[PDB]
Amino acid sequence: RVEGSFPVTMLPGDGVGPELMHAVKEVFKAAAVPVEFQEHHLMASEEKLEQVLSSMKENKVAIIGKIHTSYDMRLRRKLDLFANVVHVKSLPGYMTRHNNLDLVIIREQTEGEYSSLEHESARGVIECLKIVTRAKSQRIAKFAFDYATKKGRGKVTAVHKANIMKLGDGLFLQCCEEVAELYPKIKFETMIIDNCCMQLVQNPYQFDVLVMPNLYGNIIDNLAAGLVGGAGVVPGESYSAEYAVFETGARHPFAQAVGRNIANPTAMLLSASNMLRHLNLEYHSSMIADAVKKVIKVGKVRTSDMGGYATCHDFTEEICRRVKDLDENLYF
Amino acid sequence: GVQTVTLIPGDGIGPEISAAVMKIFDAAKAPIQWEERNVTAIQGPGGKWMIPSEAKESMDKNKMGLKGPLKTPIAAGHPSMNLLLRKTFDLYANVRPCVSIEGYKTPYTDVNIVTIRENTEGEYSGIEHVIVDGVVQSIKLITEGASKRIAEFAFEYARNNHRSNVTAVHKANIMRMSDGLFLQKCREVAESCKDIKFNEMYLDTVCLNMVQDPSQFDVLVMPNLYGDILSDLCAGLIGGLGVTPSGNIGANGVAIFESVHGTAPDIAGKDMANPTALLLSAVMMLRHMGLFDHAARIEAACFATIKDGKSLTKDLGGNAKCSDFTEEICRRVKD
Amino acid sequence: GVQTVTLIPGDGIGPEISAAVMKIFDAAKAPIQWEERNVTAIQKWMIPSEAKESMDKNKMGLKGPLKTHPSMNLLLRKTFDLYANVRPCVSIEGYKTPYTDVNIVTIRENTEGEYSGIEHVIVDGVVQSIKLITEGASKRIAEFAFEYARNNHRSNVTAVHKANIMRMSDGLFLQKCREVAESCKDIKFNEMYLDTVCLNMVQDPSQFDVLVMPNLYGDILSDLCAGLIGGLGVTPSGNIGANGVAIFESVHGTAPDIAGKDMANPTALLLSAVMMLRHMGLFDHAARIEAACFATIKDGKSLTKDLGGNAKCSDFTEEICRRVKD
Amino acid sequence: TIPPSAKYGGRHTVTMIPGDGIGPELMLHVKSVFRHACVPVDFEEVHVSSNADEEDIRNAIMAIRRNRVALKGNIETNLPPSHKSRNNILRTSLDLYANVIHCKSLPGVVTRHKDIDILIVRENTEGEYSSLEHESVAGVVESLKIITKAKSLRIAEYAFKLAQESGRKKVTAVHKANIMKLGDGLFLQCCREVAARYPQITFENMIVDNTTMQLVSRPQQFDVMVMPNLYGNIVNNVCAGLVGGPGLVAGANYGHVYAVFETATRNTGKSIANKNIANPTATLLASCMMLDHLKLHSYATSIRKAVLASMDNENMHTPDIGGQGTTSEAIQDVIRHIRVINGRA
Repeated sequence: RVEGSFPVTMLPGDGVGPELMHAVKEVFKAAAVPVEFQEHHLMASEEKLEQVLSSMKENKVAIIGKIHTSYDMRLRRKLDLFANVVHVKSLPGYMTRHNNLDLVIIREQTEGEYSSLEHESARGVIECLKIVTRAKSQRIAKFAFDYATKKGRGKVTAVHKANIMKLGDGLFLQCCEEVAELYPKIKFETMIIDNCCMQLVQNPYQFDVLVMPNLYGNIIDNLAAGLVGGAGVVPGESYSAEYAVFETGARHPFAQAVGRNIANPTAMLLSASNMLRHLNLEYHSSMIADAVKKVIKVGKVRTSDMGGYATCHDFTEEICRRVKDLDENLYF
Repeated sequence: GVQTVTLIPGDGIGPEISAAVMKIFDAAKAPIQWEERNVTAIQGPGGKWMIPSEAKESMDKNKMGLKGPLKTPIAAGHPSMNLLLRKTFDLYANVRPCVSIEGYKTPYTDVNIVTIRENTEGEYSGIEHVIVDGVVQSIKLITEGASKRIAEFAFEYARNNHRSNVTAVHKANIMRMSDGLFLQKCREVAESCKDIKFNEMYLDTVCLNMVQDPSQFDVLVMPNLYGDILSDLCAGLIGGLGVTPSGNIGANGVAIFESVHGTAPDIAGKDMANPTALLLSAVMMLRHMGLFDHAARIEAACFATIKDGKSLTKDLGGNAKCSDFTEEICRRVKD
Repeated sequence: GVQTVTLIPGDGIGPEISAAVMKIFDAAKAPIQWEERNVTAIQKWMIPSEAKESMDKNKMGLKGPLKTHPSMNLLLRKTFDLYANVRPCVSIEGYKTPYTDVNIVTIRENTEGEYSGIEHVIVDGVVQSIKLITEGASKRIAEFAFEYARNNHRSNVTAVHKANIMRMSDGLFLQKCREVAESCKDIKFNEMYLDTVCLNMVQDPSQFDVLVMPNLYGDILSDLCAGLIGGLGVTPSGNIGANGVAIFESVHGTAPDIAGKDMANPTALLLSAVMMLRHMGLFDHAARIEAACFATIKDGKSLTKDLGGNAKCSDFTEEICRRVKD
Repeated sequence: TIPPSAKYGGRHTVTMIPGDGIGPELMLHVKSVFRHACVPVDFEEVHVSSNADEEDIRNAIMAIRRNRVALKGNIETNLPPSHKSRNNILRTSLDLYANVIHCKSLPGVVTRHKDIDILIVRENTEGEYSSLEHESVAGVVESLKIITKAKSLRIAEYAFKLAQESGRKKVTAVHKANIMKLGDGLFLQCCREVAARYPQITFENMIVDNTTMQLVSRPQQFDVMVMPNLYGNIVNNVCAGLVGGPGLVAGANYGHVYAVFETATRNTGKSIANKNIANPTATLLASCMMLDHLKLHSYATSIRKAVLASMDNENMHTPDIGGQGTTSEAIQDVIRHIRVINGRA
């Protein structure tokens, strides 16, 4: 039914990335998916950055491994990746302090921290200059509510610090409340970021969708990804107007992860499966998942960080086995 | 030394809880004279508001002032009283500790970390404005002066309070200049006291790991750009914002030890308001007036009033009253 | 013995008028040897150390035009801390401009304001300029202007400001100007709005003595005076600084139109240097090199392109040189 | 949309802020010449002088919304906080974006230069009025000013439209784009972006440092001038000086629907208040512009022709232009030169 294969640009990245990419490749071959990766890596002559863009204009999806290293930043600018989505959802076999959590964190990522011209006035005096606007608050408020309906979510919570930021965070929640009208099927609520962090640890089950501006987003992604199982189980994706890049969810997992074959690949394989559902290859997205979610419940194979001692190379290779005709999926 | 310590009433729930502490402080009869006051924003002559000037004295004579709640200053767009007290006495540090209450069952069971937040500037020097329709701009600043100063304090709090190592928390990727400076002033104070191990972690890195395994930290020093996020996040780990204490240390030795409740008058006056904070907020304040022996008693009675399992408050999985709690401690400080 | 003084002829008519001053300066019989240099940009962008060396020992200086990555002049303020910009506008005795009896000195902050600025685009179509003004730089340029006033036998010192608009910045520059003036009660000190100064200046510039001003509006007030005497050709200069250095200069541009062509006027660089004697202490050769030039023009014998006539870089120059020996 | 101007029955109502200093007296006089000239205009006097509260200036601003035109004396400021300036709050919050200033030299008033006649369109809503100042650390005062593309267009749009409507030929953009390259450069291009749309009007530019020098030596070389709201007010004040003083030059803040007419200087003359030596020509000429704005040209011409006549009398020159007559005499002259019969000319 699929003549040829959809081209997906892949930047493997620096460090445990390629090793994680290789895991995506092997689980893809095994899986009989019609997708072709092409990779351009990533400081001397950054011709690659336009070499990458060209590819990106041609394919308009990607898989990244987080260039450990303005490199990453200038790429996202050129692509105008304005929305970031992290899916914090507990795997069933992998027990944590917060189980059966299903949350999704949409954070703005064009403005806020990611602008903020900084300069010096006096020796010993540094100054930060963050910008919040309505253009980009409206944009991410629209995304959230569109997503919240496309995925069947019932609640959007806008996270803010309008206590201290009188105007700027004030401005944001106006656009959220403006946009929230269009979707009356969707419960809207706001919450303070200090309060929300504490609520996220106590009763995290109270949220559906969280949409927040940039400062507070980089923090809640990791805070949430902890509840669910850690930095190697949580996937994410970022959205341009026309683009889409898929990747790992937790941003700064470890100061150094050095040592081959120990990193867990559940993040990329689940990111990657989510990637397929974007390419509307819905059945392979639903089987790469079902395999990964069912090697976890079987508990035999687990990675150092998840419990057991099994390596990357053997945690991968047990997934293929489970995709490779050993899956049921006969429920219609 | 029979010391006097000013005591702001606390609006809303403040009365029930402030006098609850007093009455529990009667039980071990600590040498504390409660020179009552209040700090309801008053408007000063030169234009900018000023505090009640008997408090500005009572606490410039006495040095430890124990606070309570603060009526939300939503009356008009005017200075917030909390902001006045911090600026007046120049309390440049806010120290909130987090210990796992052994009675209270919560998923995180082995938590003993302290979050020192620098309380001079950063977020608290907030200047947002407008540049065109729907284009707000914020201006925050971090100064080398008060960076080192909280880097200094923070090691001192480890030594003084017998704390193995120290973690500076930051975002030296996103904002290299503002935090690199704040790191730098910590790195210099690291060499000063090499009996205390010093690491650096990202704000993100911390959050991810403290929610999985919070045991690994114990003191965290962090500028004010982030605010109470990291500290309020931990509060959840030990469970509740009403069992966690806070205290603003200040220059010239002045210091206000406070709770971090709100002003919800709902059960306020229903003789059912949990005062477990301002009590532990003052157990700190005794420990800051050398009263180690007068406080370790107040505390273990409160920890084993909760570990008890009947004489609780309704805010902590029970049904009873602040009156039953205060007295169960009162009988157990006498052993 | 002699006096050794760095020197940097520049672009355009620069090396031409420069050595055309060496000619008339020595034609006065004047004790100064010119340990010449040439500044250009090398990279951290710094200028040549052949000059920078010499003048740390040579101390004073002299200058001429330039052009323009970080421009030439900017590296001289920054690296020698040339923190004040003295500029006397006294009107020539022969050259007929309607404002006859101008006599004004316009000291100016050379360290802050625009020269600390940072243009940076906020959103598309929205530029934003950050400037800063500090306490210390004000008290320092404030102090300077009374020292100058005391030394050179000045009577008034008016802070110029615009605390209508910049209430906070100019209101602090005013604070520190007063502090200084309450330690020097020999000098009459008043403050005037920048609006009003241009209103009065063009109306009767004779009431103006020494003018001290921050650098926020900078150059415009000083050039306006120059308009009064006759142009940038006859306007002197000077950039007193921290180390003890003090680079004198001429304010006109590259002058590419008649680069060689022997067509230029040096009265700038000359009177830029007659100021250098007075800084250096040679008052006696000063009044000679000076009064020789005001008479050179008063007579009306010759007048270059700026003043109108036909004389060249050489025709005027030697025409003064012989007058100086008299 | 907005309610109509307060003109019913051939008479307009305009707001009058008498303001501080000599503002009260000169304003009275305007009425006296107005009533005598039989002008369809009545003055809804609004007070704007109490300090530290916006009860005062919120009121005048509403007034001007009501009637769409006003005439002001000059509010003085010297609350004393960093704050904002009452006069500029009008200008900013009525979007009076186009300060204009006409600088013909007077024939009666002889000064150093003759034959001047400049127009000085100037941005009236950002730049300086945009400043945000804060004391981050003691001794360190930083100031943020904004120059945008929108507002830089319309003043350039206005400067040419006016220059064509007036049948003038040159237009000079004054800037200091050299020193501040990004922001003044933005402005300058927007002038270029319009000087194309009007090719018959000569276009030009000049550095402001140079402008002030060319002004005080050979200023007859300027037609129209358009400049950002910057450079303090050197350009508006050097010409006020040239043509004879602040008592003569009279400016006008136009907006899209609103307008406020005033002296070109921001002076209050508290030195000579209630002394009958305050020169009335500036203020009188102001109100003449206000009449042309209400489309009552005939009456504008009449009063103006009379205001220039009085200025030919050396006897009617007040102490600011060297004479010894008084405001009252001066006003007598101008009234002697408006001769109306059955309400005409």
